[PDB]
Amino acid sequence: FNLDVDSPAEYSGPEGSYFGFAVDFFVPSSRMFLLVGAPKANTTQPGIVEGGQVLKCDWSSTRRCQPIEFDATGNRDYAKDDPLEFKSHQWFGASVRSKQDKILACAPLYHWRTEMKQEREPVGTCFLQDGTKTVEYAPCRSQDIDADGQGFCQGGFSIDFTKADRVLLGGPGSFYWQGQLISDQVAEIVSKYDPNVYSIKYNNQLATRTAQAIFDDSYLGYSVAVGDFNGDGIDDFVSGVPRAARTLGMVYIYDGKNMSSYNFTGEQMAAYFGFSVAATDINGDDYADVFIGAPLFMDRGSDGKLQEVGQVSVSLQRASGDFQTTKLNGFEVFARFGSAIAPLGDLDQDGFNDIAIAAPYGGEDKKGIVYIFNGRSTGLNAVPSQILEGQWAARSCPPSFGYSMKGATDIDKNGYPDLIVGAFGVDRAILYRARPVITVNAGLEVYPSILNQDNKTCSLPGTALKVSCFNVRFCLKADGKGVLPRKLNFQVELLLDKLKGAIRRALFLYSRSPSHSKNMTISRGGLMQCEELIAYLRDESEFRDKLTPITIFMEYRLDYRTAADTTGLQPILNQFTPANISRQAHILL
Amino acid sequence: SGNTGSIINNYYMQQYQNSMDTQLGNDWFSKLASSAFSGLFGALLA
Amino acid sequence: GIFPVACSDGYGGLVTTDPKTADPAYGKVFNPPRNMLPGRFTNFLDVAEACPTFLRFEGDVPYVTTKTDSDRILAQFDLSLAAKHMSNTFLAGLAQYYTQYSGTINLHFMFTGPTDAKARYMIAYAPPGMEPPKTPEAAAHCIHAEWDTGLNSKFTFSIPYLSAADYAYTASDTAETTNVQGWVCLFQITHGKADGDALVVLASAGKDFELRLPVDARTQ
Amino acid sequence: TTSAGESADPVTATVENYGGETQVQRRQHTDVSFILDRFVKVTPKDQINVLDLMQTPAHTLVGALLRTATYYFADLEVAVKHEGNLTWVPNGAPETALDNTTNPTAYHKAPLTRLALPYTAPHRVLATAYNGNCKYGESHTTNVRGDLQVLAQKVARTLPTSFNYGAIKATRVTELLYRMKRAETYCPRPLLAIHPSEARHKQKIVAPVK
Amino acid sequence: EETTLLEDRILTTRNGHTTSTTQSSVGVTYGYATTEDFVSGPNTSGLETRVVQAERFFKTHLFDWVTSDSFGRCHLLELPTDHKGVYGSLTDSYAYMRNGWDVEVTAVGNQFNGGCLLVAMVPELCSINKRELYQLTLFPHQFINPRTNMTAHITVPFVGVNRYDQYKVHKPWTLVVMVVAPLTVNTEGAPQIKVYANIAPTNVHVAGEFPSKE
Ligand SMILES: *[C@@H]1O[C@H](CO)[C@@H](O[C@@H]2O[C@H](CO)[C@@H](O[C@H]3O[C@H](CO)[C@@H](O)[C@H](O[C@@H]4O[C@H](CO)[C@@H](O)[C@H](O)[C@@H]4O)[C@@H]3O)[C@H](O)[C@H]2NC(C)=O)[C@H](O)[C@H]1NC(C)=O
Ligand SMILES: [Ca+2]
Ligand SMILES: [Ca+2]
Ligand SMILES: [Ca+2]
Ligand SMILES: [Ca+2]
Repeated sequence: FNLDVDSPAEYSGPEGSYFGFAVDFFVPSSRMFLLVGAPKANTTQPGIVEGGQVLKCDWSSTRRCQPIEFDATGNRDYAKDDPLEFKSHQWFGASVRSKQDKILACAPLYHWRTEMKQEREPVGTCFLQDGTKTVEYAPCRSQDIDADGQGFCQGGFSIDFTKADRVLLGGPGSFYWQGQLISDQVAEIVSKYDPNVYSIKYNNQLATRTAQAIFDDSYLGYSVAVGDFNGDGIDDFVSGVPRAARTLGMVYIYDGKNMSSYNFTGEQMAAYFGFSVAATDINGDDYADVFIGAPLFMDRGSDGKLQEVGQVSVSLQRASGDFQTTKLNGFEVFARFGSAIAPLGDLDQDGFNDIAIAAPYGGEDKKGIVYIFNGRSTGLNAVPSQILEGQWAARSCPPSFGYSMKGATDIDKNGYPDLIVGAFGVDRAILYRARPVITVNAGLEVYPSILNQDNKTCSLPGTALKVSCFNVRFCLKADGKGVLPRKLNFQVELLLDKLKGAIRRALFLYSRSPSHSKNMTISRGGLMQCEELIAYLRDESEFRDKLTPITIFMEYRLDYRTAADTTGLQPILNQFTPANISRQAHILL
Repeated sequence: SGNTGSIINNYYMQQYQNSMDTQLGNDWFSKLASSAFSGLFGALLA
Repeated sequence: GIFPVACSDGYGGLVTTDPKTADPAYGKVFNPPRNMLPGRFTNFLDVAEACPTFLRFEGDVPYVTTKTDSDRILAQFDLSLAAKHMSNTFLAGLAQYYTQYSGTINLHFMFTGPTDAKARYMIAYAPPGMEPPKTPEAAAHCIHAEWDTGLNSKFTFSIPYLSAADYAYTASDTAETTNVQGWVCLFQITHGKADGDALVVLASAGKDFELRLPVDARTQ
Repeated sequence: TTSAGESADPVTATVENYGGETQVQRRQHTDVSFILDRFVKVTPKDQINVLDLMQTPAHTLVGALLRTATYYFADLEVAVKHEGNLTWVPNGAPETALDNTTNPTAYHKAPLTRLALPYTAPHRVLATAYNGNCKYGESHTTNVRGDLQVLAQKVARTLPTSFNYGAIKATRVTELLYRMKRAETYCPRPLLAIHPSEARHKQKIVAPVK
Repeated sequence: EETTLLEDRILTTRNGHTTSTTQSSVGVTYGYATTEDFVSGPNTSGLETRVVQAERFFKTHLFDWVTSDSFGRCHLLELPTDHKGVYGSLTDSYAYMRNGWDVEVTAVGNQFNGGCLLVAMVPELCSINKRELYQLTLFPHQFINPRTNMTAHITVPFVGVNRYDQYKVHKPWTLVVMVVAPLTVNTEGAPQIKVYANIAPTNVHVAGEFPSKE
């Protein structure tokens, strides 16, 4: 709910280049950047149309997106007049993943001629860059070729880094589309690199071997995620297998130490269970929780009609080894809710991690929608605290706002993690910043709250007659984490007999008015400020209504314009926190 | 020679019923199963 | 006049297995000479005796490995041509076209491990009527043979044809006499440093093995 | 009985090795000539039917036992239910011939017509498998699975087109049956059974009273 | 054989001017026939001739038998192979040939290996199946069991539908070497083991000499 929507950072590219098909953050060692994948972008590579490139987008100052050269060369040759590879339309940048100084991008549709017969097989390839270093990583480009081997693997279709600096790579086409999970440590990927060897063997490689023919066409490695699930510290391998179990879809979890086999399964046919997966601890118990997406899931309404809405299965990891699976349905028909699932870290800094789920083909004019879900003790709060809308219309391929997204990165050092949303259909990429969260301890006391109409204590200047008075007292105290002003000015509003066109039976003494406002300026983390004043009851023969309680209402508004900082990022007040409170007072008889 | 549970012989000459064989100039797997070493090979005691 | 004949009813219909020959249509053809070609076999059971073929065990392998534990049961399966272990033998692929058999089945046990690996095995025949044995000490009261590995690496045991009737079925229907002819239980008495070896096992037909009454069920 | 394991010499044992006695046996039902001398049903084409024996279903009695031999000889007997006259033409004859009546033609006589046909191949013996130029012999390098595999069923196999007994043609051939006479066989080949899913292939045998 | 693990079953084979001695022998296996059938037939008009220089051993490599190879691993060698000797200059000189084969397969690893190979001569091998390997002993075969032998010697005649063959379009025989029990290298076994063939044609007859661009 704290994401900035007023002026979010927009980035663009060449039209038709699919700018925004993949996005990530790049934090090296002390400037901050943005990585956008444009798998259809033309390059200056010799005789390669739409080779695809990855762009490093400068967040600092201007909105410049400088392309990154992983490979500037053309198609290498196997022999004389015999090309070895086909980088044309290789979709490089279809998947981009970064960890510190290491940037990994891949080309799922990179084709490669065998070292034997003249073939054209999509083994896929990747380019790993470590600052000044840059190697090639094509684990599926091996001696095992042609369909039943790794020939149609399309390695790099999905990628992820582990905490022990180990690469997780998925290829949905290995062994007649059984799919394959391939994991290599970043050490050997560069250490065993050889520009003259096309099929590099890595000594410490973990991989899923070929299985029975009944496992064919399952698409393992379609999507990947990392997290620990056996409690040994090492990130394990979570992958979606959307065609497994006769198109019911499955999700496999392997051990991140030896590729040893939990297994999730879908409830509906062809709902694409496993199209996307995500692993993040959502309930603060430091146990990685599994999120699985199924954008094609159909739900029934009160009319009992099937409607494709999409579904995400939230599986909470218990210490028992079991899971506490919760299903979260989509909101718009044919919007494909759950196409992308992005862990956000603690977006609001409340103590629990948060997550974002997108319906890329939702919203007005099929612009796209991203839903923000906050985590808590019980699990994931199923109601979205914020709804991010696309702002761009279609051209041929729909805007696809939310098709890919990345979060959990404090890119502006405000103490709050931000979010990138890619809309490749319109070649755009959008960065939403997180506004600082201000918790506020507002107070209101009415004493005495049982008013004696014949008390008549407080005198009233101007007249010799005294009135039945009492004290109203309101207090403010606010504090927040991250970067935010130490001074906070509020606008407090007070109304007596809020319940009442009708006559108000109480008003403030030193104003003779039921309404009173107070420009209050408190300090962040500082003590509680509290100003009180005297209110009095009207004369007994001024109204008949003596049974209805007099409600005292207090309301406050923060000055957002003056609370802004540098770029103009205005803080926000905590959700589920009442912006106003009310106490009452009775009269006796 | 083949399938007979009866013996009604032939109206016709062999020259018309079948095709006649020609000589130029039970064989193998009957001699191979008959040369099978059946006897015990050790020094039988008791 | 001419010869009177009574054309009988119920006679003369085509029977797909009648001992009658068709009428010629085309005469005086001489074949190319084929005398003394190599490999002539006249009887399907002559090839099933001169040529043993492998059995099939857990994991689809023709061998059974030497287990080292309190268990000593290598294989234990129904004496039935329709068994799973017998399913890839030529003797069971040829017996699927007959309804009854009789006689002896030979099992050939060839030991494969190295020269310093030594073992002792035991094959027994449990007749039907009570459960098959689970230890070699209980199976020593059956008809058994016991051998150990040495210079000669193959041992052959003949499963005896015990039955109430002279013939037994080659198929299996329910728990019934003719389709359960007992069991055949392979044990491992001892072994010395024979860990993970293999004892490949074959099977063939005995001297008096017989197989009669052709039939065509399905599935070559 | 112990013996050299790899001698490949046939080693039979008996029940005399532990006190039995080998009984006499009758083996007339596994004789090659006896067992292959049955009619077997073949799926016929509409009009023209080249008379190849490898057109028999392989799961049948005569089909499975014929394919258990590399080379074979036999005269052929044919039973045909047809409409109109049925013409036969020997091995190596043109197709246009199937139209001419001088070739052996059997006029329609209900219900069917069975003919004795000789062996007319140029070869001393026919074959069920013929290595023209196929398998390299090294695990078939793992290649084909998926859609093409049904087409890939027949690719590794084949036959010369002189391995036949001629052709038959009628206006409409309804049913066709082959019967092998004087069957000789050479060089036996593998023969497989049904692989069970249970520990034993159970089935439904005919059930009288008791 | 011998009273100890040491082994003395000597067998020598001379084809032409080339010999081959083995001390771990099991005997020669004859397949489908011991002699030849009639060479002179009605299909060569008496123009067949015997070439005696072509009957001698030639060597070839089959495969490495490693411990990772499990049951069913095949190696198929179609005979006649690509031959650079005088037997090779017969398929370029003459149109029809016929011959038997004298096949001797060798797998040397010491007697502290386990495992078992099955070498077999298969006629007309157009296609092999995983289940058909269980019945591979229907053909002329011998096992190679490292505890007992290293050699398998298989002699075999000419088979075909025709009396003479056109080897440029037909390979009648096929040498298949199958793993029936995987290799083991226990403590003292040889780590891998290479499999070699030592083949020699027998009774080679040729007929019909083709023209020459020489
Ligand atoms: C008649 O009218 C007069 C004038 O309006 C009323 O005066 C009030 O008296 C209250 C009790 O003394 C007083 O409460 C506050 O001040 C007290 C000391 O004078 C102090 O003890 C209180 O703290 C405690 O008070 C809270 C109040 O909610 C209680 O909940 C706790 O239990 C403690 O007692 C308060 O700080 C009040 O400020 C004062 N107001 C005024 C305007 O004079 C008087 O109560 C009326 N009496 C009748 C007839 O009801
Ligand atoms: Ca782990
Ligand atoms: Ca958790
Ligand atoms: Ca949170
Ligand atoms: Ca921020």
